[PDB]
Amino acid sequence: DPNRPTGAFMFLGPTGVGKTELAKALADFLFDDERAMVRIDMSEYGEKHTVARLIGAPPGYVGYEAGGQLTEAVRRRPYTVVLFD
Amino acid sequence: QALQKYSTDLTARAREGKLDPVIGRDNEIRRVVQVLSRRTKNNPVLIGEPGVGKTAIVEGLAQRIVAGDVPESLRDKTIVALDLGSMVAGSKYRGEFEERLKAVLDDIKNSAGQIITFIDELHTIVGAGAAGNMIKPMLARGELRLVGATTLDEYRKHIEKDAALERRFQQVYVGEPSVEDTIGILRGLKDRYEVHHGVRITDSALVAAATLSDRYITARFLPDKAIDLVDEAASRLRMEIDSRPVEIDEVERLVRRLEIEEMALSKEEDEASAERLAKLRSELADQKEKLAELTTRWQNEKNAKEEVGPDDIADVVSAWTGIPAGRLLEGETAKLLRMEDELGKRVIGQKAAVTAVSDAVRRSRAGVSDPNRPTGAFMFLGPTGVGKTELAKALADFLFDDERAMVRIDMSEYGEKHTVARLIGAPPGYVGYEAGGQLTEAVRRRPYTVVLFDEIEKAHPDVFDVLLQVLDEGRLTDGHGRTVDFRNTILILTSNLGSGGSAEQVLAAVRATFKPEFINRLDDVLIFEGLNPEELVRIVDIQLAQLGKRLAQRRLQLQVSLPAKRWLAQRGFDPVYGARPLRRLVQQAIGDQLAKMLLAGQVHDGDTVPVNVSPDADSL
Amino acid sequence: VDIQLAQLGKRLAQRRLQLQVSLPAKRWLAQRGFDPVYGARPLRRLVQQAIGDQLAKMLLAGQVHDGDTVPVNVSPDADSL
Amino acid sequence: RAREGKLDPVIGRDNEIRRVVQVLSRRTKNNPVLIGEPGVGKTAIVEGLAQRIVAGDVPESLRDKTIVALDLGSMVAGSKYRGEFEERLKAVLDDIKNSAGQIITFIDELHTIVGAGADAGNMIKPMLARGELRLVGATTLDEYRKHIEKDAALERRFQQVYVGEPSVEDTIGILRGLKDRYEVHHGVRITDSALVAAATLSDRYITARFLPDKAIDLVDEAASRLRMEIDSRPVEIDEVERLVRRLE
Amino acid sequence: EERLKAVLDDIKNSAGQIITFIDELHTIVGAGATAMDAGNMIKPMLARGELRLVGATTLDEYRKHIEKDAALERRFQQVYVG
Ligand SMILES: Nc1ncnc2c1ncn2[C@@H]1O[C@H](COP(=O)(O)OP(=O)(O)OP(O)(O)=S)[C@@H](O)[C@H]1O
Ligand SMILES: Nc1ncnc2c1ncn2[C@@H]1O[C@H](COP(=O)(O)OP(=O)(O)OP(O)(O)=S)[C@@H](O)[C@H]1O
Ligand SMILES: Nc1ncnc2c1ncn2[C@@H]1O[C@H](COP(=O)(O)OP(=O)(O)OP(O)(O)=S)[C@@H](O)[C@H]1O
Ligand SMILES: Nc1ncnc2c1ncn2[C@@H]1O[C@H](COP(=O)(O)OP(=O)(O)OP(O)(O)=S)[C@@H](O)[C@H]1O
Repeated sequence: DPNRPTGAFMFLGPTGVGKTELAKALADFLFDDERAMVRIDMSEYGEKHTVARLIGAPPGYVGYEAGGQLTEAVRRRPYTVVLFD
Repeated sequence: QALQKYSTDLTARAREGKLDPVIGRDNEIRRVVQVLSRRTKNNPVLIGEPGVGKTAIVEGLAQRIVAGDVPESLRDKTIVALDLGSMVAGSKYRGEFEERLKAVLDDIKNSAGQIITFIDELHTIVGAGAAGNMIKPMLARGELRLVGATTLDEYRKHIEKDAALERRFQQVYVGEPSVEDTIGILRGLKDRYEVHHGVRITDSALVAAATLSDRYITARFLPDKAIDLVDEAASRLRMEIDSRPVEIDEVERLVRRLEIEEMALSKEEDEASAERLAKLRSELADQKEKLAELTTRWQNEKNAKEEVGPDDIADVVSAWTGIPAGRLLEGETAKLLRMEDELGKRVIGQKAAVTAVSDAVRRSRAGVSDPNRPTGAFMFLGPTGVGKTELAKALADFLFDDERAMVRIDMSEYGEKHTVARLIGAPPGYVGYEAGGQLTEAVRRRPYTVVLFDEIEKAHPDVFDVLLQVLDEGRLTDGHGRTVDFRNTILILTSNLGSGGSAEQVLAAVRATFKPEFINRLDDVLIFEGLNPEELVRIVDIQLAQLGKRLAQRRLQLQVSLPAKRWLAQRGFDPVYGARPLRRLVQQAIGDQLAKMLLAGQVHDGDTVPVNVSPDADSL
Repeated sequence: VDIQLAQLGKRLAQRRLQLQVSLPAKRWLAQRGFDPVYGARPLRRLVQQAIGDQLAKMLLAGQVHDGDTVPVNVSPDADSL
Repeated sequence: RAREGKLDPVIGRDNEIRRVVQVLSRRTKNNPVLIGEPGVGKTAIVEGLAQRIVAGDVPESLRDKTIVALDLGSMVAGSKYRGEFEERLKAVLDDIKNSAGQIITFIDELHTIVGAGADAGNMIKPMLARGELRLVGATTLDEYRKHIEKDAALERRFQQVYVGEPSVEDTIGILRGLKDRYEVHHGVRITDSALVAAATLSDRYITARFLPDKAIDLVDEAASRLRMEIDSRPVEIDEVERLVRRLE
Repeated sequence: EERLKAVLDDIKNSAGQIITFIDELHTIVGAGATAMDAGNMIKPMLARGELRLVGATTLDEYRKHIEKDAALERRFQQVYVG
């Protein structure tokens, strides 16, 4: 489908099985360096007002030129895999 | 002539070999060229994070044109580089800056297709008026070539706000090279630093200065975060091959200073300092000995280095960043084998935990532990007052020689969700934003410290999920977006879980209070035992020595009897409160009588009071 | 276990100290850390604690200097280098 | 200033000064920046290096070089017109480059270099990365990450030098060296048993401030008070008289 | 900055006589803003003790305005008035 991510799905299960090594292995053979994966952790986003952490803050506030954290990585060079820890 | 006046040539500089070799990066140079020789929109702009090489690419294009390695319509172009600073200077009248810009633009127009205007820090054109906008008409006519270079974020901070401009440029992405390409660039740049100084540079050095500045300095980018080590090691070696090498230039300046001290301290008409002089002489002599020995060894080496080897780079990586990554110069390897007996001078028993704490330090000095994970992170737990916080302070002193130099946070205050922003900073645009985090901003600089979380189970089980990505991955991101790395710290968690069960209750309570994916990340989860009646005499003498050192500021050293020590280690023992009862007993028994005897005269300074056993109390 | 040992060799190939592990050794390892409640991380923990501990004990006590290859073998309980 | 003997003796801190030297004497990007908490001694290091040059302990690449103390405040003094400040700074930069490296510009409180604009403190960015002007700067630890680290294009041209605070044993020596400069200004004498106490005592009572600075104040205040007592009557004979002349 | 430099120069030209006195000196921090430049031009002269500057501020506008500037608090000695 041309209007949807090229793939978006979830795996889950017990710990120490490989549900992270699998994503790392995937990012390693498409970009040839494992550093080229966007990895954000959803354990720091336990508050409501942390939605503006990966979106940026509105104009006229303190942290404004800093831009987002998830959007500013996919705006420039969108081809990666984004991991939602 | 205005071009002769304001800007400065670049090809003229390239012709005289004033620029450096530009090894690699041919793809981007070809891309620049094919964008530069297009029909419309012939304005490339270089975009990338600082240090990756962006002026280097224009220097390379200059070398290429001068040598003659370009396609047809790029022969003898004479790249020119503007200078807005000198353009707006002394133009204190109303129509001068725009006039000078007019003259420059006309002189660029007259040359049909030769000149290539080149602006570095392109973003500095958006202002410059009081203007700086009399360029959109020209770009609309393709008259200007305007090769430009800026960084990734000043772009959207000063240009993307003016999308009438951002249309007229084509972005070229400049990603940082890998370690191989870094080795390549260094293998070509070596020759010029070998000439500036007078030293030799092995190839193992050009390998290390890239593979090392990639694991440690995680804040800059490859092509220069790897050159700076070499350019420092060269200068250090030059200094050494000149007047006396270092490690003699320290003991000389130290022996001299100790001498200047002792030859003016002796003439103190006092008795208090008479014991502060009976040690200065001792250490001055013990260092004179070492200076003599080393200066003699210098003769053996001179009769029986001259290039920056592979470990001078490591010495620079250690002087920077504080992290010790050296070669274990034969004096440390003795400390690393006496580690256990040196800790045992401050902690007693719990050897099953001492062996585990210590083994994870030699395991990283020998370069055997995993390079992307903390240096070792494990949790202590056991009954109260047993040693499980004294051990962390004894370990943080064996490594830095000052107990106060560990980052320590008390987890008995992080009792709610929102108190996580206490150690991570605040999200963008809020009250405390210029202050950053509290755990972060002390491990973002000097990342060799030791992290201590007391009473981890007193927290709220959502602080536990920051340490998830702290452990077993070694990094976390504060509010500002920066990513600090914990790949060299030693995390330590203390607790008091169970405290009543032999060995099953503690594990059951741990499994009930923590997550499996949290107990699975740590190294061994040690258990402390609990002191035995035998193991308290070795604490009694410790406490008495400490107290004597305290009341040694008035020369009032005690003189304790062996029956006294045995009574003292038999009275306070109860096996439910650990070893604090012993301290309170020492106070209540000795210090009270001593303080009542001290301020009631009769124990004036310079005295040595003995203590001895009376039937129940112990009289002085 | 094979992937772990290969990565470990590639790591301590920076001092040219290639290793030599036996099939009974790899079987002893793959049998030791298996418990089906934590997954595979206990394997990395055991690898470190059982090999790297001894190796780093010796490496700074001389006798295992660069350019060398030390073999491992199963002993009754541990596996001596 | 260091030639005429106008600077205080600098003691210890060998490693910091040797690293300042071996950074200040490289091919490109030869400009250090001292960093660390306020009070631990960061202008003391530059003054020590200057006295060291005047004496001649420095290597050949630095023998006979003068250190000039740039003053950014006195440059924006009168510059109300649209280009005068840029003209001034350009003349200064051209004159620095006109010499052959016989000058080492030293900017104190360099976090103030970001402004001056209204495109300022930015025309220095080319000459920095080439090593023309040798810059020695020193700002505290937390205005760095507030004004400089926000501008990763400019903080790339700086090599950080961390300056940790000394210990009690070292502070004792620093005081042993500095005593004879207060012994003169105040007409008094200072006892070594007091120099040890002003450093052991000011390490468990005043925790809001850092080392030597929080240990030199005690010595200086004690001497000034003793001189006051020397001139007039002693204390506890002065207040008893002041309140008596009031109860009357 | 011109006026500030003039006043500082005329304080320095005197033989250490003048004893300046800034009442409620918690207003000296952001003297002239635009980018930190002004109000800390006196920071080199405080250390050498050229100008004396006895000042006085309330107890909770000293940790709301100054203590946030730990580099400048260092040059001041506190006299607690109970
Ligand atoms: N099938 C597997 N393939 C590759 N590596 C594996 C596999 N199973 C386990 N591992 C390794 O064991 C560790 C498990 O890594 P992870 O994938 O993060 O664990 P996990 O399965 O994600 O469990 P959690 O919930 O994330 S703690 C890593 O060191 C992996 O390399
Ligand atoms: N391919 C290369 N060949 C030779 N030197 C290089 C190469 N890439 C980078 N360098 C060096 O690395 C440094 C990069 O300098 P510049 O490219 O001018 O800085 P930049 O990459 O433009 O980023 P900024 O924003 O200008 S600091 C210089 O010392 C270059 O000589
Ligand atoms: N093995 C020991 N060796 C030396 N001193 C010890 C030892 N165990 C306890 N102490 C003394 O006990 C005090 C420190 O006890 P801690 O271990 O810090 O208490 P704790 O282990 O943190 O237990 P809790 O539950 O955290 S109060 C100091 O006075 C030490 O001198
Ligand atoms: N190594 C040293 N030897 C002698 N005196 C020293 C030494 N270090 C510091 N001092 C003295 O202690 C004081 C420290 O003041 P400075 O170092 O000039 O201030 P600072 O350390 O630069 O802090 P900031 O950041 O400038 S506010 C001065 O009186 C110095 O003379």
